[PDB]
This record gives sequence, structure tokens and C-alpha cells, in this order.
Amino acid sequence: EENLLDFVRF
Amino acid sequence: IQRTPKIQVYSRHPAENGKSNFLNCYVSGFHPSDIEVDLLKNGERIEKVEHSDLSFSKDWSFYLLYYTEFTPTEKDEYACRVNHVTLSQPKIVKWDRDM
Amino acid sequence: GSHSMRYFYTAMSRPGRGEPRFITVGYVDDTLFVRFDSDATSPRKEPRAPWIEQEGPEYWDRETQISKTNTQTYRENLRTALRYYNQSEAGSHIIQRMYGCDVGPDGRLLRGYDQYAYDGKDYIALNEDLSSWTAADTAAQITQRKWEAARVAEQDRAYLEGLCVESLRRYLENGKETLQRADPPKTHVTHHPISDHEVTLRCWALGFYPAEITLTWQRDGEDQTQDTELVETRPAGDRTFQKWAAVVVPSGEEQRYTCHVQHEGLPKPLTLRWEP
Repeated sequence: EENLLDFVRF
Repeated sequence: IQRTPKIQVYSRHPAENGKSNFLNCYVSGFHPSDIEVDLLKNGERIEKVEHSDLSFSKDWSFYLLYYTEFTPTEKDEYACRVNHVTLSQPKIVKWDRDM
Repeated sequence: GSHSMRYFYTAMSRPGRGEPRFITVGYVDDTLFVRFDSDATSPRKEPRAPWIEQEGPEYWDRETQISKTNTQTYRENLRTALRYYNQSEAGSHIIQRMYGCDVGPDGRLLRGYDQYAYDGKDYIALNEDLSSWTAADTAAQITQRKWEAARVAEQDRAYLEGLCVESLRRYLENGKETLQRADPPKTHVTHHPISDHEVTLRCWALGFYPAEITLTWQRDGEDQTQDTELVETRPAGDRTFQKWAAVVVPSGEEQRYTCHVQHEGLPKPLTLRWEP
């Protein structure tokens, strides 16, 4: 199962 | 960062003339990911060659397996033709049953 | 014994040829089990191994949404990277990610990973401590500061210590017939005379899983590491892998050479000789 990482952007 | 593909052409099982098998072309170590691979039977392009889904290694370089069912015979020559941005001309690698 | 789960992202721009393509593949060890491709007619997470198919509809819809959201996020990431590196909008560029966990025989976290690359170069990675970042350059330092501010490392750590290991445990049980089965190599030595006074001895390992293997030639019990030609381990197409190692030896002196094969599907540690 994947990680739903919140508001993660470069 | 551009990396030229490594190429191996080989069979799934040890080659015996007249026995059904799979011809593989494994391209690896390349970057970027766009690549053209044909499998050749006596110079001509084999149709409905399939491939694996695009993946990459720990070093970020890409790899792909292209393959087709085939029945090797004594006379028919088989080969892989690869093109990538790193190659000025398509690279042809012949199938050698001992490699 | 020991096992891994990794997800691999590629996001690749293609100016003049639509919006950037986003692909995710998931592996347990050397087994692909799930894929997403934003270019698909109906983009969604698709099963690629039998044992994952028994996950329920909620699983598949949750997973598909993660990737659909990531297609949009990574398109934004690519736009952002152009700015960070002062690059024009006319070139094709690639963001890669690999993340996941390694677990030991007891199913406990050995280590977690969350690594990113831009154009095939390291960009930012979560350190083994699961609490700090290594940025490769001053652009990646901008991302690091953003992720420090938002406590991204803490969320990563929670995933890697919890859901990553818990789901891998479940997959290993559901797929135990294949994922927990090591296939030993089938091994032989072939003989190819180069000339009158040298020959190639090629030691072959076929049909093995997982890919990890050691093939070594020894001359009089001494490793021939500088003089062994070794091909990259290659997929056979049936889940299994192949590899060979070759030495060029003087004719008549063939029996001075032994091929040594280590693989978790072995025993022992095999020793092979050319058998005329």
C-alpha cells in the first residue's frame, strides 16, 4: 500500500 | 546526464532447434527513458513483440524487457535493434545461443 | 527471510506531445505487483500479480486516487523544477521517486527509503534516521526547507514504520507460494575454444529467483575477479533470472578452474567444473 503524503510538493 | 543502454539478446530457455521458446532483448542502464527496440528475424521486424512495464534501478537508470515467442532453427538468424538519444545510429546485436 | 517493498514513480514531460506522463510500479522483492499509467484509457492502479487481486474494491479505489492525485502533483513538481534550475519550457525532463521499506525474517523494519531524482541525478532523499533530509544542491534545499516546515519526515516515518511494513507482511502471506519461495539456479559450465591454446569456460545460472546471486571463478582456489567477464543479471520472462560468468583459460589447464555459485535457494554453496 502506498503513502498518501499530504501537501508534499517540490 | 544521458546514459547509453546495455543490450543483451538471449532466449528464455536453452535453445534447441525446432523447439518453441522466447526471444528476449533486455535493455538497461539507460537514461532518459525513451527507447526504440525491435526484434529482427533475418533482418526483418518481428510483429507483436511485447515488453515489460518501465522500471528503474537503484542508480536511477531505466530497464525494459522486449520479448516474442519463437522457434529457433539452424538457419534463421535473430537480432535486436536498439535506438536511444545517446546513439547516433541504431545498434544491432545478434542473437548468439552461447551468450 | 528478508524482504522489500518499493514503489517507483516516473514523471516525464514531453513538450508538444501532451501533459507529463506519470507512471507508478510497485514491487515486492523482484516481483512487480501493481502498476499505474496516466496514459491509460482508464487510468487506474492495476494488479500485476495473482495475490494482490484479492484486495477489495476500497483498496483499488484508494490506490487509484493516490496515483491520480500524484499525476497532477508531479506535473506541478516538473513546472517547479524548471524554475529552480532556470530551464526553458521546451525540454523534456524527468522526476523519479523510489520509496518503501526493508523487513527482516520477523517482519520488523530494517530500514525505510524515500529518494527522489531530477534528470537522473539525486535531488532529495530521506536519511536512514527517517527524520532528516539530504539535498543534493541549492534547488533541493528549497524543497528541504518546505518539507522541514511541513514535517514531511514525521509523516514518512509513520508510513514506513506502520502501513509499509503492515501491508508488506500481508502481501508476503497472501503471496507466500511465490514471494516466499526461492528458486535455485540450474547451473552448467560450457566450453568454447578461442584458439589453439586458450578456451572460454562459461558458467551458467538459469531459472533462479530472487535475482540476487554470486557467480565467481577461482584458479587454484584463488578468485579471478579482474579476469572474469560477468554479464548483468537478466530476466528470463517467467519471473526467473539468468546470469553467467566466463574466464579465458589456457587449453589443458581447464581443471584448475572452479565456478562457485551462491544463491539463497542453495544448500551449500555449489562448486562446478567443466565436464567433458
